[PDB]
Parts: sequence; C-alpha cells; structure tokens
Amino acid sequence: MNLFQTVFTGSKQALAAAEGIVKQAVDEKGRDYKVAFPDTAYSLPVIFAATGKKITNVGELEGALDIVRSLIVEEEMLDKLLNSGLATAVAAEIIEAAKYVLSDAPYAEPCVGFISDPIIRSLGVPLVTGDIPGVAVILGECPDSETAAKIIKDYQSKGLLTCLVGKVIDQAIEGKVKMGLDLRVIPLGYDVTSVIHVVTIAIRAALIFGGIKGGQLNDILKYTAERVPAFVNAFGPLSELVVSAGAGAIALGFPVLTDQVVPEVPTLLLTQKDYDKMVKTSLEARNIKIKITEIPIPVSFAAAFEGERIRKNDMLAEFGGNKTKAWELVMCADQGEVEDHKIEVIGPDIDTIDKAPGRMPLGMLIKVSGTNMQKDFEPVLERRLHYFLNYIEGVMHVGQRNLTWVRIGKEAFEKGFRLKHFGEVIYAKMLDEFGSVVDKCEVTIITDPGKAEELEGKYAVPRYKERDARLESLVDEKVDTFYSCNLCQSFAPAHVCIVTPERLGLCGAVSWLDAKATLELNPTGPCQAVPKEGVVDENLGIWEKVNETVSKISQGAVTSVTLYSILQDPMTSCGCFECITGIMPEANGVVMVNREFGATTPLGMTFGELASMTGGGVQTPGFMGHGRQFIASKKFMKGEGGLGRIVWMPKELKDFVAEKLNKTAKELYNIDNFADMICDETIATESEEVVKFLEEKGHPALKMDPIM
Amino acid sequence: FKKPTQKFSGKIGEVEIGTGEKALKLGGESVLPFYTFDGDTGNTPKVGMEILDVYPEDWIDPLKDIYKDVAKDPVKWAQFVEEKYSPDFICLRLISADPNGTDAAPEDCAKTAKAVVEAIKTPLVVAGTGNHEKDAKLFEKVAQETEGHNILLMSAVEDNYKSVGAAGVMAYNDKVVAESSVDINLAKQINILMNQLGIDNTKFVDNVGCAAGGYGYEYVISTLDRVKLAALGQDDKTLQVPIISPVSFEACKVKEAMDSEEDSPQWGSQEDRTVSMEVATASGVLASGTDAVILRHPKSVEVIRNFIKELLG
Ligand code: SF4
Ligand code: NI
Ligand code: NI
Repeated sequence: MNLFQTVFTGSKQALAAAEGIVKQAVDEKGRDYKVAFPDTAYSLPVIFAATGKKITNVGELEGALDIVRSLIVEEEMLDKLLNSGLATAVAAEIIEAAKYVLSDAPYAEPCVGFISDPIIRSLGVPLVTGDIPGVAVILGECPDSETAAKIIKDYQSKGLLTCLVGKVIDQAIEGKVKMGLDLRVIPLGYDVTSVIHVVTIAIRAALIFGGIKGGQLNDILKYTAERVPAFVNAFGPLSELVVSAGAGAIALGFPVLTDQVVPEVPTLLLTQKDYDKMVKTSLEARNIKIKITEIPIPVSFAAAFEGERIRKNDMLAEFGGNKTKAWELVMCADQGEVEDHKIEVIGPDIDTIDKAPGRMPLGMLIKVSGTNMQKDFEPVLERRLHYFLNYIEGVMHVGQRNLTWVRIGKEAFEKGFRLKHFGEVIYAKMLDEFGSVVDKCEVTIITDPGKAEELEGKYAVPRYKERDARLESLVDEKVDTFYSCNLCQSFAPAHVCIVTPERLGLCGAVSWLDAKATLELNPTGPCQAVPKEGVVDENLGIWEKVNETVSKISQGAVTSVTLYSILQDPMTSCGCFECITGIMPEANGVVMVNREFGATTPLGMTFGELASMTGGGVQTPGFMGHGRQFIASKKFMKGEGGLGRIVWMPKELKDFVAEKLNKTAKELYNIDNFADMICDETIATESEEVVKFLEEKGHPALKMDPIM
Repeated sequence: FKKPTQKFSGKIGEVEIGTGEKALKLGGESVLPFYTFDGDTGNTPKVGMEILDVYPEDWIDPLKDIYKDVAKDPVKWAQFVEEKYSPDFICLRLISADPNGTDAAPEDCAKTAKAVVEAIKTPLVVAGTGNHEKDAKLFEKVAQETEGHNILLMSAVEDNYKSVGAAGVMAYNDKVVAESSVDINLAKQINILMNQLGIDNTKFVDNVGCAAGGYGYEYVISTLDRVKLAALGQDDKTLQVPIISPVSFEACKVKEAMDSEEDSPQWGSQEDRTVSMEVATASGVLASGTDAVILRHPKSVEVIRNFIKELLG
C-alpha cells in the first residue's frame, strides 16, 4: 500500500466512523437537536472554513457527511491526496461535534477537548509577536515515558506551545510534565480525532486574525501555511487513519515528522528515528527560530562600554598590532561546514598568561551559513564585529582585516572571562542583528602562532582579494538593479540618491554593495531596488524605470533625471556632499571645490555660497554635489565629455585623488599626469588667469566640443 | 482670473472609533483641510478632552479648581467631562503605568480602564506611557479588559507595533494609533509594517508627532503638509490614513503655559496663557491636516469647536 492508498484508506475509515457516530446522534437526540462547540462563533470551524456554512442541528451534521464524501477522489495526484487529508479533518470534526451532542462533557481532565475562541485570542498575540515560536502537535506514543517527557519539555523550554494526542498524554504524566495553558502543554484527547482541536486553532487564526471569510478555503490554507508555525510529531506505529490525518496537516502546510518508516516527501513528510534530534529536525522543517535573550558571558555587555580606556598598566593580554599578528574574517560557507553554536579556542587560553601583560597571536574565524547569505554581505557582518567586541567591558577592538588588535583588561579575566566568551558574544548577536540572513554561525578563536599564520593564508588573505576585486571591477553595465536612498529627505524632501557601482552616495558613506545589504536586512528601509529596465539614452544615463522610481520616492517633485550628466536634468543634492563641481563656461569645463576649502573658487563663489543653491534637493543644471570618490570614476560626467572637463581643484583635494584621477584619465589616452595639467589654488584663483594656464598646458577640456 | 482648479487623485480613508450613536468618523477628505471651496472635506475634525487615571498633581491650579470633587476617581472624572463639556472623545492617559514614576502593574491600569469605558457613551482613547516595552504589556491587558467598545489604543511605535497591533486591531477588534517621529518616511514605514502584518488602513490612524508652538513646531507642520500632499496629490495608498495629534500632551507642559503669576508677573494670567497655548497649537495643526486633537482645558475645546465650525459652516 503506497502513500496515496494509505491516505485514501484512512479517509474512508474516518468517513465510516463519522457516519456511525452521526447515526447514534440521530437515533438518540433527533435531527432537531442542537449541534455546537463550547464557546465559539465559527460553529464547526473546519466546515465553516471549507464551505462557509454554519451547522446548528443534528440534521445538518448528517448533511455534512457529503462534504467528506466529495473530498475523497481516489486518483493518485497530489491535489487529491491533499483533498483527502482535508476529508479526514472534516470527518474528525464531525466525530468531535457528535461527541458533544451525545455526552454533555465528553472530555475528562487532563484532556481539554475543544479550545474556545477566547483562548485562541489569548494565545493569538504571542503567536503574532513570536513569543510562541511554533505549535508542536505531538500524537502517538514514544518508546518510553522519559523519551516523551524529554521531547515535550524541550519544546516547552523553547517557548513553543505543544499539544498532545494519544498515549503521549499518559507518558508525559508519567514523565511529570506540568500541563496547562500557561505552561503551554495542552492535552487534547486520547483519540486521533482530537487532533482536530488544534487544527481548528489554526483555522480560526485565519478567521480571527487573518480576516478571511468562511468558504475561502484556499485563502485559509494559504494563511495557515504562511502564518501558523505548526508541525506534527507522530510517534509510534501509524495507522492509515493517522496517515490520512497527517495528510490533512500537510494540506494546511504543516510538515509531519515521524519516527516510523514512511514514503517521505521532502519538506512535508519526514522520518527522524533519532529522538535526540527530533526537536531540532522539526524546528528546521518548520523554519522556527528561537531567540536568546541573554549573552552567556559573566562580564557586563552594553553599548555604553565601548569607547572606554584600559589603563596602560591594567591590561592583561594585547593581541595583535605591530606587536603580533591578529586578524578577523567572516565567511559565507555551506550549511555542511557550519555547525550551530560551536566555539573553538585553538591554542593557549587567557588563563595561561599569568605573568606580566604580554602579547599572543589572535585569529578570529567566523563561519556563517544561511539560505540567502551571499558573499556581498560578508563585509557588513565583519564591520559590525568591531562594535560587538567593543561593547564588552575591559575589551576594546580597533582595526580591520589583519590590521586589528584587541587588548583584554584585568577586570574581565578575574570575572572568569575566557576566549570562549569571545565566540559567545559574536554568535549570540550575529543571529540577533542578522536574523534574516544568518541561519548558523560557527566561531573559532585561534591563538596558536603556527595555526594563526596558516589559516590567514588560506581563508583571510584570499578573501580580502575578492573584496577588493569586487569593489574595483564592478561597473554600471554589469549590474542590473540600481538602488535608491532617501535618508536625507528629513531636510531635503525632494532628494533621492540613485546609487550605482560607479556612483556612490553624495555623503560617501553609502555604496552599491552597502545599499544592497541594507535592502536585504531592512526591506522597508531607506534603500530600495531600482530596476535598470528601459533605456531612453545610454550615454546620458536616462532610463524609463529610473524616472518612474524617482518621481515616486520624491513624491512627484523630480520627474526626469540623468545619472551621467550635469546639464540635462541632473541629480539633486541634499547637503551632505563634501565636494561640489560647478560649470565654468569660459574654460569649456567645470571647477571643483571641497567643503573644507574656505577660499573663493574661480567661479567667484565659495563652497558655502555654492552649497546654498546646489543643495536642498533642487535640480540645478551646471552644478552637482557629489562625494570625494566619484571624482575619479569613469562615469563622472560621461555625458558631458568625460573626466577631462575638470580644470580647477583645491591643492589638498588634488593630491588626495591624484593617483586615482591620473589612472582614470589614462583611459582617455592623454599623458598619465592629468593632475599636473589641472590648475590649483596656488597657481591661480581668477578666471582669466586659469584660462591662460590651460592654454599653455594643452588642457584637453579646451579642445573638446562646447559644453554649453 | 482663473479659479484654481486643484484636483487630487487621492482620498483619506475613514476610521470609526467607538460604538453606538456617539461613534465618530475620521478622515474622508479629498482636499486640503478647510478647503470647502476646493471639494469634499470628508468628516469634520474632532476635539477630545484628556483625563488621567490618577489625581493631576502637575496640572495648573485653575485646572485643579475645575476638577475638584471628580479628579480623584477616574470613573467620576470621565462622567463629569462627558455631561458638562460633551467632547467628541475622551482620552484616558495611564500615568500610573509609566516606569519613570508611580510604576504599577498592567493589570491594575486595565481594571481602571474597564470601569471608565463602561461608564461613558463617548468613544474612549486610551493613551499609554512613553516606554515602548511597558506599552506592549500594558495594551495587551487593556484591550482584553475593554472588549466590545472599539477603543483607540495610542502610541504604537515600530518597536511594539507587533505586540500592540496584534493585541489591538486583530485580536479584540479595536483601533490602534501608529506613531512615528515627525517624518514622512518614518510615517510611511510604520504604515507599511501595519499593512504587512494584516491591518489595512481602515483599522489604524496615524500620529506623525506633535509639539508645542515654538518648540519644534515647524517640524510637525512640515510633516503634516507633506503627508497630506503625498496622500492626495500623489495618491499614496500608504499615507491615506487619518491623523490624530495630542495637543494637550505637549502644549500644556511648556514654561509659557505653566508658569504662574508669582514666577512670571509680567506674563499675566496663567489660565489665559494655558488656553492660548493649546488654541494656537491646535489651530495650526488642524490647518495642516490633523483630523482629531486632544485638549485639556475645557475653554480650549469651546474655542477650537467654534474655530472648526466657523471655517466649515
Ligand atoms: S546622501 Fe547618503 S544618506 Fe543621504 S540620501 Fe543619499 S545615500 Fe542616503
Ligand atoms: Ni545626503
Ligand atoms: Ni547632502
């Protein structure tokens, strides 16, 4: 008997039991006798969800058997199997309803039977806020009472609401599990049909919290699959009826886990014989995550402790610096290589250096795995690691990559601080902040001189290569989505920053990679994806989608924009820009000036005067506020001739970008020393003087076509 | 000349607070506030009065003289305000719940709120404390005790929106105020989070922040202007929600309104400055796009109600 035939057989047995008990209700109470569940507004929830009909009398209960019959179509296709599972759920509900009709109180304590609506509203808020990570539906019998008690109390200690069906109720009592609604251990009943009482909890969750009307069965099934984190642990031998009821749980999107050999279906029906791993298997199968409130370190942990100073004579261990080699690395590895919450200290511990304050090598290798964790998010995780270590009292971390060094104070060590606590801080809050991209985190602290050098050359150094190559070699043509930031709209309402790999933010603190990770960590945050679809003009940077997404974010203030030009519909500026480039018509080029420069530009206006018109989120042709890195970009005024339009820069500014500016101008084929041709403040400050300087220098900007 | 034909494609949604014949409607306008000459102003802005669950110790002496024999018992206080001033709604601020002062368990405060809601006909707005952590527990118990009256839970910030929204709109069928900090993007963000959680625009109102005149007031004015223009001019579906701004919370705590004649003899009367401070603050936010204000002094309510009536009729 295959899976489909087992489910069909179980559904038929459920129908047979429903017909028999309905016949008893008709013979003893008549078709006019009332049918109801104690304290609910949804009548029989499963039938109300599936059909929208409320059943009030026994005669209608007998007419509900046709719903079960119409749900059993014996054709071996997945949809029929799910419908047959729902047939078992409807039949089980009819059996439970007839129980209340036949006997006034059909459940005796500890069994609670039906769960009233006020209880659902009572536990609904923890279900939405995640205070209840999931619902563990445990039915059947474990090999022994202690096995059941261990699994049940493991779920209870994790905050999950566990419901019990069958002999596990007695096994848990023998195992001394404290059962209650406040204790989140609810025994429903000894019969298999009592599992419908937790099914109606999920059904009414859709009815009450999802606001889905009765009869919208597909919407209700979609709701329970996405919103209700329920799963089934079926222990002991499974009859056909149990399997068909499990098909009902699968129909609601609840995966079924069992210790029995079954025809496994990936993500839906799974066999796990190891009772020591059943809880972890179920949490993974239902995507349930349990949060850790407390960092398990004796030393106090707070954001206030960063920025402290350890006395020069009250240090204990000084790892790294020019003294010894220390490094850090965050890796994106496969789930196989990362084991959750593994802290490894390789080499002598902090308790070994009892002598005067000394130095030891330090290697902090962090392995991170996740469903949607990629290599572009590694720098973001590694940047935050600096503040994670500084938040600990007596521990201060400064530096990145192999340029890091961490000093430990005496205060922490006397309170039992060890190198293992270093991995506890990272792991506990790596899962906290990066809770949507990090599934498992594995931290190894290396302090052996031999291994610290070896692991750097195979993990650290090669991965720093990829970071530098990715940042340098990424251009606008390769990427397919841009990003838009609107965090400066608090004072420039009409300002939208379009971030491309060759054009970062005006403030200079947001780049294409940073905005990519901001969107992933904070989907509703300031950075949103901008598709690069619809190309009106390639040279000027005009895109159909960019204009659409700029008029939406700016609330219609700016409708048409260009990315590679300063004359035709330029980008807006907020006021965080450090450098502003202004057009100089008499020189057939543009002038630049940085914020710190307090003198007068050849344009006749200082930085403050120019910032009063460029900023504020207004489109001013001819003037553009940008970052300090955008100067040496290949897209710096691509549509206005290119990089060679620069004719005047401050002396301090010219030196900073001289190496990068010269390299970029080399692609323009002119002599490498382009900065030598650029005039500076020292040479001249007036328009007529700088033009003469450009005439004698053979500056390329003069020979180009007229900019204006 | 040419009469300005300003056509807005958006329309603010309606939120109903309370039950019975005294229930009030917010929003519904498709034009700027008081622009009866441009089109349809949906619902007239409402004016509410503030009470406390404890005796008002920091209120001005003229206010203490009004609420002499009724301030001790919130149930008596709520009935006194309803029968004497007939406010559109009554705001019950749970001062006893804040951890910064006479911190009390959420069960105690919800019991006080239960008696008040069952002793008045007017819709009730239960204002929480400033603490985000306490408001999550406070509103869970309050919304449970006061079930079936459609109260308005206030100050549900991004931190506790999951807890307040679930225990509010979804569970016990109440209304929730989604509060942001004087920003359109932050206001737009919190509304999106409520919508994703399963709460559409008809079940929550917006609080874009409030301030007293002269104390960061232009920031509130700009935010109100921006959200109104985006909701109507740009047909932004995530901002088409009514706005409630508590004026008495901020306008009545300033030096210019609390100082008595002993402290500042030149400033004149204290009651006049307290009323004049709330009237100026409320009138300015009403003109900027606020659909409901909360006032403390009874005289401020009469002036604002006359102010609303004159402009609309
Ligand atoms: S300048 Fe920087 S912070 Fe401001 S909006 Fe642009 S990307 Fe965001
Ligand atoms: Ni900016
Ligand atoms: Ni700026």
